[PDB]
Amino acid sequence: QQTQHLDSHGEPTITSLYTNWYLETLLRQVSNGHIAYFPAMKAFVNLPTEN
Amino acid sequence: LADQIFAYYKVMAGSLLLDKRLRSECKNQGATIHLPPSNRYETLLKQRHVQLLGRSIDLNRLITQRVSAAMYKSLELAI
Amino acid sequence: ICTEQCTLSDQLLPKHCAKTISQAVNKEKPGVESMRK
Repeated sequence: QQTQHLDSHGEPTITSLYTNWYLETLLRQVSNGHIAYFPAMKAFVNLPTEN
Repeated sequence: LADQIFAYYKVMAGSLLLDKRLRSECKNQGATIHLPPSNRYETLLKQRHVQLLGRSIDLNRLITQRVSAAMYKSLELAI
Repeated sequence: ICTEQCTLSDQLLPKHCAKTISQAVNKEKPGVESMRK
């Protein structure tokens, strides 16, 4: 039940929670300019900015 | 060349899977586990008709032989 | 019980070995809770 957008009881499962976070926080801040994709490390790494 | 190529990629593999929070903590106490410097081996691995004194040498084949021997040695050592 | 076991199982995470590595370079333990005296 936790692999679907909502559970059998119509409640947020962890798929929805994690998708929402990954789009509305991580990639948003990446587009802002505070994060960058290092293909070396196969990850996203905070850039050493003022923020 | 084969020796250092295998060493480079083994080190990168080991560094990729290391806990990130552990690296952060170690840096915060001045015990940094340094990253491996990047290096440009891709062009060499793609060579297949190196020319020397009228012979055509497939560098890729020889590097594969040495690296496969090294991988077998690593697995044997682990077990 | 699941809370207790989660606390026990998070003490094995790599993040708890910073002091040991720092000491080894520059210069409590799990399983002690299960020792029945």
